[PDB]
Amino acid sequence: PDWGYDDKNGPEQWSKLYPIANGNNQSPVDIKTSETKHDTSLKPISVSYNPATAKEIINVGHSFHVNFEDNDNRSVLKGGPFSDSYRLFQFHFHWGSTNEHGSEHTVDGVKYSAELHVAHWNSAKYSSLAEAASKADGLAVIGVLMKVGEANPKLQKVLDALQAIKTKGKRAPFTNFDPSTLLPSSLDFWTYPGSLTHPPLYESVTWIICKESISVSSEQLAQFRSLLSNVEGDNAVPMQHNNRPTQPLKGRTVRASF
Ligand SMILES: NS(=O)(=O)c1ccc(CCC(=O)O)cc1
Ligand SMILES: [Zn+2]
Repeated sequence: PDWGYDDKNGPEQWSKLYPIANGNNQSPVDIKTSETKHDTSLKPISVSYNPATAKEIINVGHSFHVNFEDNDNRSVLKGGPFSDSYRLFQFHFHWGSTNEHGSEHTVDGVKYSAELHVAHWNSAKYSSLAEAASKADGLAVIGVLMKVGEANPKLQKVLDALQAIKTKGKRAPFTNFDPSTLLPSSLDFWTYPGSLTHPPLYESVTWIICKESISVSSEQLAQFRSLLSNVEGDNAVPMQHNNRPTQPLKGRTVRASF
């Protein structure tokens, strides 16, 4: 790939190959609570996922993805700022080199250890992820900040699956899992129009950032960093980090559901 998180192909250099990197709707961003607008037209977030839609876990070199079958509405996101139903298709994480950083979004300048992203595409208006991916209202991603602390038992199935996809390109069946079990108890959120946090960086994401964080232990984070970005047989290259720095709001307004 022509992009990554290293010095030469990293976030700071993405604009060379992907000009949109310097766009007006880029993510992640720093959420300044003193500037958020408490909107009353925002309904509660509603998620209903079918564990049978879980399909496969894949090492994609810079991270790993857990994909879901998206041929129907068995797993969907509704409510919040949406009028359309969004179909679940994947969830993944972002982490940093050390516990000091790792999340992509930040709140009042505070950086967390990792971040969970649960992605969905607008099946009410579009026919596929491919079509929806580049549409302004095509994607909806829930972001959950992960604060280093007690080990999180709900991450167990995901963590135990990593040993089967250690190197780039490896993939394995990952079934019977409901990602709503990874979300915090409260679904109060912030929302703003943004983009994918890595190439192609399409500004097609309506973000849903949870106010409440979830926990993750230092050892669990070590497991993410123990994944390898190289292909089997080559010198091991640990996946140390994959979080993009926060970008300028460019006048966008972050709304709060609380
Ligand atoms: N980081 S993020 O903005 O939550 C995000 C969500 C979905 C994809 C689609 C990724 C793919 O299919 O390779 C990429 C990035
Ligand atoms: Zn992400």
